[PDB]
Amino acid sequence: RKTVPEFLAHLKSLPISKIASNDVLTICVGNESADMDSIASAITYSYCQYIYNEGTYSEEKKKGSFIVPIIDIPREDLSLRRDVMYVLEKLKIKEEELFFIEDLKSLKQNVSQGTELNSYLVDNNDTPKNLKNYIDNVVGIIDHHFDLQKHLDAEPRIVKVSGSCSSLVFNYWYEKLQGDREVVMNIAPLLMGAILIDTSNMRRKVEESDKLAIERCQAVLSGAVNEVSAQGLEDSSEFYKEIKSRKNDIKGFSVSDILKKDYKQFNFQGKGHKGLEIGLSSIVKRMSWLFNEHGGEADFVNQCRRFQAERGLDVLVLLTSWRKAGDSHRELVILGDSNVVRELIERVSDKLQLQLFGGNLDGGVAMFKQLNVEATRKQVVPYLEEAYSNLEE
Ligand SMILES: [Mg+2]
Repeated sequence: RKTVPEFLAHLKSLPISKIASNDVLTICVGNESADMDSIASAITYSYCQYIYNEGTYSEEKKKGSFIVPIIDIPREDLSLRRDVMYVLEKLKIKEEELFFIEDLKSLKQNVSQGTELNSYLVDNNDTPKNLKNYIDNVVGIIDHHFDLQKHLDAEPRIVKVSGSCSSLVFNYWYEKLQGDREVVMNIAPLLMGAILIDTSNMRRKVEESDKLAIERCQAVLSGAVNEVSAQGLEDSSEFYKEIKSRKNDIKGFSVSDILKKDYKQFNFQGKGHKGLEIGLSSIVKRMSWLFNEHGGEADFVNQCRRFQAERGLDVLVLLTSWRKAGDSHRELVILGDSNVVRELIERVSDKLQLQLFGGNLDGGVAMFKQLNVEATRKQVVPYLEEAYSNLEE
């Protein structure tokens, strides 16, 4: 049985007609942000399906084509996720063994012309917008984000609370594989990379799914022992510190890089039939740090406006978060048409406890301390959707 890198290399070595079956090519893709969770989840789903299909858990229930895991960014952008690069290096997964947007385009182009391209979704529950023209059918979903209630016939269809999607993927496959210890060993570093970064080392956003996934990994990684030592948890701590420091490291990146490396885009519907195109960048350093590293406030804001225009956005929002002295802090910066941004912010400012520190809503660029440190992009987006629905048009 192949390890994860061996499986990926094997996929790369095959003709596309041996990956597709009866003129269906099946993939598994995460979300447009391509974070640790999206990448770990997609690779894990694809790998577990492969092991399941060739083994004896799937005796008298046959079938089962290969699933190509896709990371939904240009290959070159992987390097902006220094945490992910570290986890892959540790499992000896080479970038040339992975499949990015370019690879998915090559597959679509080189497959026979009547082949359907179907997708499992992990770490999202509707198809990333940029892939809507490539994916014919959604066949299955496992996710932990707000349920959009689409593709209700998907199999599986798991959209449940979880610190990490990777926990849900792992647990689903663990049951189907009857706890196969070799599989657990082979995926645990990648899985733990996602779970630990998502839960800040099992201290935040922890759900029953995460606790169970961690318990299963510990049981395998410890093996038969008389006494459980502190070593396993110490090793998880050192691993977490390595990944966290790297996620927190955006030194040397351009403003464009920083804005695009953890980014999501939406079209909100309002009272007008025209929607609001809005992008949200999640960033790991405070605005003052960003300004100092990028030629000062004015230079930085100009680069933001450039990014906005390039992505065709009515509104660009930056959400920063950091920790110092055991205290969490957040900021929210918004750029867009003065009319719309003032109305949006005025409608969410109480809930997010926003305090202006820069700019002016009448000017279309404004910067706020966000004293509601619990609200992440996952909450900010619904708050802004609700605000936008109340605007006159
Ligand atoms: Mg996730």
